[PDB]
This record gives sequence, C-alpha cells and structure tokens, in this order.
Amino acid sequence: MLVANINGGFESTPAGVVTDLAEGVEGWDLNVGSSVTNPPVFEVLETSDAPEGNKVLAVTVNGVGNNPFNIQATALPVNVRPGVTYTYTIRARAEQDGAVVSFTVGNQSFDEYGRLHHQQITTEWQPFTFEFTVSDQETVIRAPIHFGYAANVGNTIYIDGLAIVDL
Ligand SMILES: O[C@@H]1[C@@H](O)[C@H](O[C@@H]2CO[C@@H](O[C@@H]3CO[C@@H](O[C@@H]4CO[C@@H](O[C@@H]5CO[C@@H](O)[C@H](O)[C@H]5O)[C@H](O)[C@H]4O)[C@H](O)[C@H]3O)[C@H](O)[C@H]2O)OC[C@H]1O
Ligand SMILES: [Ca+2]
Ligand SMILES: [Ca+2]
Repeated sequence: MLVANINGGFESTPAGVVTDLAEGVEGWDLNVGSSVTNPPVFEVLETSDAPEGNKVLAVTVNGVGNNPFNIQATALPVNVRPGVTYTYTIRARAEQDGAVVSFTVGNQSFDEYGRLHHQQITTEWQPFTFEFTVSDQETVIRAPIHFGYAANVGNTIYIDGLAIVDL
C-alpha cells in the first residue's frame, strides 16, 4: 500500500498509555490544551478488535476546554504534492453512544483543505472518508483529528487505519 502519512494504524507504537504526547507516537502529534483541566487519556491498545493490525489508539475524554481541537491527534508529517487530490479514510468507534469527532486535514498555517464535520461515532467500527485537494504549494501537511467535544465527556473514542491515498 501507499499512503501519505506515517504509522496510520499505530502498529509502530508500543502498547500503553502515552505520556509523551508530541513524540511518543511515531507519525503523530497528540495535543491537550491547558484549558482542558481534566485531561484525557491517550492509549495505544493491543486488541483483536483492531480493524488494522493488532493496535488502535484510544482517547478517553474526562472533560474539555474551549475549542474542539484542545484535545487532538494530528498525523504529521503527511507527505503530499501540490495540486493532487487525495482520499482520506479512517476507522472509528466509541465505548458508549453519543460521541462526536471531526476529521480534518490542513497545512502548517492551519488552513483546512477539508474535513468531516461533527461525525457521529457509534459503538461499532465504521469507515469515515472524504476527498481533499492540496490547493496550494505545500508538500508537508497535517491531519488533525478533534476530540474535545463536550458530548464526549465520559466516553472513549477509538481510531485506527488512517490512510491518505493519492486518489
Ligand atoms: O499546539 C499547537 C496547536 O494549537 C495547533 O493546533 C491547530 C490549530 O489550528 C487548528 O485548525 C483550526 C481548526 O478549526 C478550524 O475552523 C473550523 C472549520 O470548520 C468550521 O466548520 C465548518 C462547518 O461547516 C461545515 O460544512 C464544514 O465542513 C466545517 O468546516 C468550524 O466552524 C470552524 O471552527 C480552523 O479553520 C482551523 O484553523 C488545527 O486543527 C490544530 O491542529 O497545532 C500546532 C501546535 O503547535
Ligand atoms: Ca492498527
Ligand atoms: Ca510527533
């Protein structure tokens, strides 16, 4: 397979709670803003339920901040070419009903090329997919997933199998 992103299925990362948010997960930047006074738990889980490989990322939300991105997992680097159109695909589910996630892609100036907005995550694995075009001259971009929605408090959201593919 060919993908723009790195370690899209967390298969590179040792199982366990992630405390090193910026660099503990190859291919990813995890970020919790200081406005999040009850911080989440990020965990790489080894599980037979994994859509891809043996591992998933789990995000347990115990509170939120001011903006959905104050709890986020961002794929970086994402290696792309100007003008090219890409397909984004990921799988997600949640421990409980009611979860909300936005799946986005943007440049280092935080301008979004596209997103899936307030996706309704269920207790069953589902694919979430969209297309975007790199409409500027960037070659290295990023893919922020936003979890800091108030509706997610008391839930755990699981993601796996991020694949950004040359359409
Ligand atoms: O520590 C640092 C981090 O702070 C930094 O995080 C990045 C900050 O920038 C973030 O990007 C912003 C995300 O919010 C976007 O605005 C959204 C766009 O979507 C609008 O919703 C639309 C509603 O209609 C739908 O049809 C449509 O699909 C939706 O888009 C929504 O109302 C807006 O609020 C801003 O445009 C972005 O700039 C980025 O995600 C973070 O990763 O990262 C660096 C780190 O050092
Ligand atoms: Ca996986
Ligand atoms: Ca990183």
